[PDB]
Amino acid sequence: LVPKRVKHRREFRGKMRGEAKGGKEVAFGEWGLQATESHWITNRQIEAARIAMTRYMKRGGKVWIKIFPHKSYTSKAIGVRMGKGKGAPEGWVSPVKRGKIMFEIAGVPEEVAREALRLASHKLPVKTKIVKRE
Amino acid sequence: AELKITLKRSVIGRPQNQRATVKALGLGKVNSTVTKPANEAIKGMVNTISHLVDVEE
Amino acid sequence: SNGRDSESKRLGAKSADGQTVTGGSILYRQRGTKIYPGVNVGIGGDDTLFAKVDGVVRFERKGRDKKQVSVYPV
Amino acid sequence: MRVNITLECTSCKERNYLTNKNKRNNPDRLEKQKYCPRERKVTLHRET
RNA sequence: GUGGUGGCGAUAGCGAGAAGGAUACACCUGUUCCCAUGCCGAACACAGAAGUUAAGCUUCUUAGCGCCGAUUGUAGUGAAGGGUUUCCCUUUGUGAGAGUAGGACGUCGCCACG
RNA sequence: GCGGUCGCCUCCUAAAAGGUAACGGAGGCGCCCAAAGGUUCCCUCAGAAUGGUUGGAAAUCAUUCGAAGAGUGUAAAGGCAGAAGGGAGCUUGACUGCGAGACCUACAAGUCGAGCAGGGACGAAAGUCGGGCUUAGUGAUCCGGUGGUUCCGCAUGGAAGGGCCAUCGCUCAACGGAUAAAAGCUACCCUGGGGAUAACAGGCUUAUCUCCCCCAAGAGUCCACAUCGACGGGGAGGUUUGGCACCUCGAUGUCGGCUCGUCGCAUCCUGGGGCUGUAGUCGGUCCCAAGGGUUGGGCUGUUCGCCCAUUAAAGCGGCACGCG
RNA sequence: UGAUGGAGGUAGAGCACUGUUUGGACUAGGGGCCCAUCUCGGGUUACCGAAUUCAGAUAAACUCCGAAUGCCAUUCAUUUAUAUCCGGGAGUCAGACUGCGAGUGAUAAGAUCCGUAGUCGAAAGGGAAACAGCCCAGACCACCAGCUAAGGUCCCAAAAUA
Ligand SMILES: [K+]
Ligand SMILES: [K+]
Ligand SMILES: [K+]
Ligand SMILES: [K+]
Ligand SMILES: [K+]
Ligand SMILES: [K+]
Ligand SMILES: [K+]
Ligand SMILES: [K+]
Ligand SMILES: [K+]
Ligand SMILES: [K+]
Ligand SMILES: [K+]
Ligand SMILES: [K+]
Ligand SMILES: [K+]
Ligand SMILES: [K+]
Ligand SMILES: [K+]
Ligand SMILES: [K+]
Ligand SMILES: [K+]
Ligand SMILES: [K+]
Ligand SMILES: [K+]
Ligand SMILES: [K+]
Ligand SMILES: [K+]
Ligand SMILES: [K+]
Ligand SMILES: [Mg+2]
Ligand SMILES: [Mg+2]
Ligand SMILES: [Mg+2]
Ligand SMILES: [Mg+2]
Ligand SMILES: [Mg+2]
Ligand SMILES: [Mg+2]
Ligand SMILES: [Mg+2]
Ligand SMILES: [Mg+2]
Ligand SMILES: [Mg+2]
Ligand SMILES: [Mg+2]
Ligand SMILES: [Mg+2]
Ligand SMILES: [Mg+2]
Ligand SMILES: [Mg+2]
Ligand SMILES: [Mg+2]
Ligand SMILES: [Mg+2]
Ligand SMILES: [Mg+2]
Ligand SMILES: [Mg+2]
Ligand SMILES: [Mg+2]
Ligand SMILES: [Mg+2]
Ligand SMILES: [Mg+2]
Ligand SMILES: [Mg+2]
Ligand SMILES: [Mg+2]
Ligand SMILES: [Mg+2]
Ligand SMILES: [Mg+2]
Ligand SMILES: [Mg+2]
Ligand SMILES: [Mg+2]
Ligand SMILES: [Mg+2]
Ligand SMILES: [Mg+2]
Ligand SMILES: [Zn+2]
Repeated sequence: LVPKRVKHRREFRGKMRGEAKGGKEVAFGEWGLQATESHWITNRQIEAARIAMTRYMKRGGKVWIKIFPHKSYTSKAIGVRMGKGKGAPEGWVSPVKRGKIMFEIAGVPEEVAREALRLASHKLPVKTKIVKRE
Repeated sequence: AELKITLKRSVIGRPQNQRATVKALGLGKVNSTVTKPANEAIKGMVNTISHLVDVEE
Repeated sequence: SNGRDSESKRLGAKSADGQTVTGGSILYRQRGTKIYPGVNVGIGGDDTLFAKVDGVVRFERKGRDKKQVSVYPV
Repeated sequence: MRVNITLECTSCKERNYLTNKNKRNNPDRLEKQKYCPRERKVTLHRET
């Protein structure tokens, strides 16, 4: 996952404080994975979690990725001193704040869903918990 | 009516506005006491430095 | 390459509401008409709002979503 | 090509005004009715 | 009642529907006249009063949209403190946005004809 | 050092006044316009649908829908549909002498300005006009050129030459401009300073690096976990490649070797043990264990590495990459 | 310090604009298959699918909104005692750390660069074992007097084996 276009190549790291503004409830799926901490999440982590969840589900049911890695983070190569401008964009992240429902799943029985979400959570860096649609 | 304000906490390390408020009330050394009218302005000053003083009637 | 920036133009209000000012005092510096010239107030060549006469400054709203400066002599 | 120029008063030959014109757009000498402070009245000023 | 003309944040609006022209206002009849169209008397200008409320306009119904919007709670936050201190928590004061109860199909003047 | 930058304008950083840095993130300027200025009058956009010769997605035309989603010379922000956008007529206020008072400000400068007078443009009048929707489009002084001038004129009259006013000559762009005029080598070097500032070692940090793990898609005939384990996740260590510049520049000697060792254990051998895809002999993996031992040469300054020949084994690291 | 009035778009939040973005509905349209080819019209992939719409996110350089604070001001109020202006004499232009808000960095550094408050600098004393910058607190002096702050009370070691 990578945005097709960006208004600005380089972006602030930002700060993550408090609960997520929105997306704290399950919208489409029957079950969801809620972040209990705040952390950056990379497109790689999102993709790894998504693949794990789908593989276990056996292409049964539907999977929604609520988060998207809009933000870009840069880096400086080894052996490069401080200064001389910002680094080149290295990767893409989604700042996820606690309470966000990162993934949703439907069309699968409850026990399969719980195991699938468990695998996805182990791939992600944040501590998580399973949430049922209300 | 009246307020007896006594400075129970040192002003060292405090914001300039709080130091100025204590001075405006007219308190000097620690445990220095003063008597003032219970006006809205005076009670406002006391509230500004409420953590540094004790107020009696 | 970045690293350029123009000098700040010290825009904004130069007189407070309810303040007495002399004729010709600058009330508000701006780009475009963020606030409009009201009574006894002129707008300079570069959108600066100034008092045409002595009086007290008053910022009001011009209708629903626009502002206005007036100078009222006493 | 835009160039600075001087408008001289025809009546008194006084170089009262400075301005600029685009030569290509205005090949001919510019002429304006401008106030001549020396004569204190409007006169024809021609570029020189 | 209508026509001019203003004040007030659209609570004056928009949408939909209904009624009226007695006067008034309009459409409306014309281009000889002043005047006019980068062509057109469509418009602007002028002259004039056969017809019509059809439209505009006026009055009225409507909460569909737009607009206004209390209280409660919450986010943030000044001040004073704490913790396991990229953050989080407590006391105190302040307190949104959102979402709602609701409000509202205007009101305050002056003139002229009735 | 190389590269980049140097003045000016706009935005974000900037923490709801103003201001506010970084070799922070984005862009622009060194002009253009005789109308793209002034004024009087007049007008309202972009797109979409429907219909329509050439004509096509899209040329021009018509109706409706359309509040700005257009335009505003030129970057961006702010602003403008009572227009600052668009069109027409007339014009030259893109005026002269100023200017109460303000903003900005170390100075020099910079910005705004009602209003007074002179003489005008437009308009019936009100009234507007000292350029352009606003904010860049610029350069001190010295020196010199051109024009004007009721100023001065070394005994006097002239003159020569100055003054004053107006204006021209700057990529003085290192843009408050050293001079009218200027590039290099030094390991033959020297002096005054600095740990304000680099190279060695120390310190902080741990991205990287080494090691240890979590999840388990898989490989393993079957069988995730004997063994290996993708996509991902989390740590420890302070031996690597690095970052910072805190001690040392009135001196902390730098590789390798030799002599002497000592310590850590993430154990190379030996000892104990579990699991095994352990028949036995061999092993693999993991657990405990630092008592002792852990090589002699060829090549290269070498460390490292390759090779020869051995050994139970030929461990990995720290100690100023121990030890001048 | 209070009361009152203001200017401003941050925190937060929001999607009304602009970017980024998820899923669903529908679909212009585009894809190859065959019939028909003058390539003319289909009928197709739950083929790819703009626009619209529904639902859901996201933003330093987005805003329909919008604080707390701070700021400007008042012939205002209470308390306080400084503010200007003129002149003589300076020194300073290496700052450090801590807390809070940002950037750079890797949301590393006792890193770097700003904003804001404090301390050190130029501050002795008590606490943090020792420990400029943290916590409490500002030494004119004498005392073999007393009350407290931070921090403490079993022994070193003053005070609860409360
Ligand atoms: K996790
Ligand atoms: K007519
Ligand atoms: K009608
Ligand atoms: K209404
Ligand atoms: K014109
Ligand atoms: K220079
Ligand atoms: K040499
Ligand atoms: K060393
Ligand atoms: K580490
Ligand atoms: K471990
Ligand atoms: K098995
Ligand atoms: K040295
Ligand atoms: K074994
Ligand atoms: K051993
Ligand atoms: K050798
Ligand atoms: K050798
Ligand atoms: K050793
Ligand atoms: K030696
Ligand atoms: K939006
Ligand atoms: K913002
Ligand atoms: K002085
Ligand atoms: K600080
Ligand atoms: Mg600026
Ligand atoms: Mg101008
Ligand atoms: Mg509300
Ligand atoms: Mg500001
Ligand atoms: Mg501020
Ligand atoms: Mg224009
Ligand atoms: Mg003579
Ligand atoms: Mg002589
Ligand atoms: Mg310079
Ligand atoms: Mg030689
Ligand atoms: Mg020397
Ligand atoms: Mg020295
Ligand atoms: Mg140093
Ligand atoms: Mg040392
Ligand atoms: Mg430093
Ligand atoms: Mg010495
Ligand atoms: Mg061990
Ligand atoms: Mg030999
Ligand atoms: Mg050594
Ligand atoms: Mg030695
Ligand atoms: Mg925010
Ligand atoms: Mg530092
Ligand atoms: Mg010093
Ligand atoms: Mg001390
Ligand atoms: Mg000392
Ligand atoms: Mg006691
Ligand atoms: Mg004791
Ligand atoms: Mg006890
Ligand atoms: Zn003349």
